[PDB]
Amino acid sequence: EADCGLRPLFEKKSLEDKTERELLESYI
Amino acid sequence: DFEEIPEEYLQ
Amino acid sequence: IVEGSDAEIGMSPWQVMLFRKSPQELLCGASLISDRWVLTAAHCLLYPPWDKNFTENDLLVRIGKHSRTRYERNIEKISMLEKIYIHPRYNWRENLDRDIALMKLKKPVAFSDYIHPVCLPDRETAASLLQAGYKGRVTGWGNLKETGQPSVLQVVNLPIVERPVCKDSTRIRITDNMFCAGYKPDEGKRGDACEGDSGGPFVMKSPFNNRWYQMGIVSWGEGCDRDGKYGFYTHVFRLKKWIQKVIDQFG
Ligand SMILES: N[C@H](Cc1ccccc1)C(=O)N1CCC[C@H]1C(=O)NCc1cnccc1Cl
Ligand SMILES: *[C@@H]1O[C@H](CO)[C@@H](O)[C@H](O)[C@H]1NC(C)=O
Ligand code: NA
Ligand code: NA
Repeated sequence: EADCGLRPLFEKKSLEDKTERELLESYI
Repeated sequence: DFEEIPEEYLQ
Repeated sequence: IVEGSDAEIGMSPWQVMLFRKSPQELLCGASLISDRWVLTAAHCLLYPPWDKNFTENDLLVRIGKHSRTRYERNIEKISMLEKIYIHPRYNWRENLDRDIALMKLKKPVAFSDYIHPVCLPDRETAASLLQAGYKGRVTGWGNLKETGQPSVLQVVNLPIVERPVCKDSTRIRITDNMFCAGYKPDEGKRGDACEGDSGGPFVMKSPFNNRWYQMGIVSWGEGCDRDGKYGFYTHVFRLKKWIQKVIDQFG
């Protein structure tokens, strides 16, 4: 719901997964 | 190839 | 998934496995979009050319999984289906146009560290992110190569491809309800969905609000990870009006 797309073990704890930066870098 | 799941879910 | 890597724990907590009751086997991927609704590809449930026409009672969904084959006690949750809804204009006869289906669970699933819904895109998030070169992420327990199977959930990041390149890569008629993704031969890097990945999510992390959105559903390809070929994905936003209608009417 209002909490969709925020992962308990990542976004919710401000931890990044090993490859999400690859996605961000492509969003030019 | 798959581990059997609890029977409760197949009832 | 071909040329991917092992997912991290809790990396894709919306991942769902469609599981056949008898014989017990993996049928498809899918995604959790709320506590009672699961999104998948229509061809996971209905594909007459292969004599496939599943009913609610043939299937289970398994949520919160990492291992492909293990029963993940105290972690995964297994849910029965109340009702299947297939897009009324799903084109199984020709090109898998509108390859989308919803499944309503008999009971709400409890969210946990390993179970959590993905967002569906609005028009603006779709417009902003569905651009050639922008990368999304595909996950699944499907085959590791075209012609074997993974111990745990696999992940691969792939760039969206220009529509003319998608069209020119295949003889199949493409439509606005599809997009394609994957690296070109010259780009060096590789990766693709494969058999068994059907129905799983193509997701993107919005750089505007830092939330994951499901932009696509693994739909079709010709072979797996072939040079000059691309994976095709159901365009979730283009079909969102139908998704919303079903949920509003039957939720
Ligand atoms: N290979 C067919 C191509 C096709 C496309 C449209 C209509 C008819 C046939 C395919 O991907 N199919 C035939 C019906 C389901 C789908 C499939 O296997 N999808 C999973 C898949 C398999 N292999 C590589 C990639 C993918 Cl997504
Ligand atoms: C698939 O199954 C349903 C219900 O059993 C049936 O009514 C339908 O005619 C079958 N074939 C389709 C939808 O192509
Ligand atoms: Na073509
Ligand atoms: Na390719």
